[PDB]
Amino acid sequence: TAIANAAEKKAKAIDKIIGEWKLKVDDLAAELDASQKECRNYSTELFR
Amino acid sequence: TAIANAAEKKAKAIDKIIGEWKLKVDDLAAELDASQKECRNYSTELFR
Repeated sequence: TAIANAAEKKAKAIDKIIGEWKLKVDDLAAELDASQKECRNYSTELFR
Repeated sequence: TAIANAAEKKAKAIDKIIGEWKLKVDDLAAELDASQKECRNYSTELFR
């Protein structure tokens, strides 16, 4: 029983921290394809 | 011994599933600043 009470108290705590890094990946995805646009939009000019 | 082995099977999962993010941010961070670096080094050559 003691391993179970040691489990769920740190378990059911840590899911609330999980939701932040779900958002942070959803955050830092946006700067990627921004730069991926900001990359090729310059090369399509600089080659031109 | 049902619940105790059932608890850790969830508990060991979220122990690694945050690590499945805690590479993914640092992978995307190492991808971004590397990809933004070539994004700038073009953009100098537009100017000159």
